[PDB]
Amino acid sequence: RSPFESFQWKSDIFNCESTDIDNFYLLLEQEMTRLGMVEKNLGEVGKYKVSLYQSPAAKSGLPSLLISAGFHGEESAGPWGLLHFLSEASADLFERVNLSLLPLVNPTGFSRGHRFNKYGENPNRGFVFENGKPKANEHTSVEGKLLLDHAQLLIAACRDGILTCHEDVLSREAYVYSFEPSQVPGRFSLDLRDTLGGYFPIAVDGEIDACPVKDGLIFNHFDTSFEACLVRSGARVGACTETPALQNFDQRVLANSAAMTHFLALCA
Ligand SMILES: [Zn+2]
Repeated sequence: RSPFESFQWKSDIFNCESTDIDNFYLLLEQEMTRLGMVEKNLGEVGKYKVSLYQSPAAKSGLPSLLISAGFHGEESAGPWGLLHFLSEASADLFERVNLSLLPLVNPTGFSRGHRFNKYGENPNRGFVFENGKPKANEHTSVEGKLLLDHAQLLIAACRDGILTCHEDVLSREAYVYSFEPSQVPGRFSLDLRDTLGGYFPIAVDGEIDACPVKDGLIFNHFDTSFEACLVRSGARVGACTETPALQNFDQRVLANSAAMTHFLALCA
């Protein structure tokens, strides 16, 4: 499917269109302000800021975990899923974890309902790991460059876990890419897979790219994506969940919220 094809859904959970970025930010601000989270602006893309939000007064006894969403503008259940999750959270959460968020990496694609940003770039690629260091290549987008410029901040934010919430518009079946320092998947991988399995049928088999999925899982597959790069940079575990964008939008929002919840429980 074309990376400029526009996808839009109605959510009765939020009573709005999935591309309603103005409403998205209004609720995001309210939830961030209620939680006491600190904004760290990384830069701008087409008039929108791309910001990292962080829980205040991080403690070294707690794990530092990063949840990111909205690298691809048509995968809007990720960002709205994050809003859902936050609406159900209290500042008490920050006693269990040092949470950092990238709630919407690709705002220009998100307001248009399409995968690429409005400049025809793919914000989720071009993160190469060379000479023991994260680096850009010719595919790194404006957003990726902003993320790479803050590589040290982001590695620190996700040393104990990186979850990125994606969606697959070509799929009716859920699946998850995971990274664990093991030849075989463990509870981390299997629990996320099962959480999605509670909302959707699972990608029992096939291949996404040259990558085989078995029982909803793609394990330790390294590419030039933000997640793989951060895991190579030192993120102890990583997961990129894929909810199926051919299913009901609010189910995806709830699935994305459940996965974030489970991710935090598994890593805390
Ligand atoms: Zn994606």
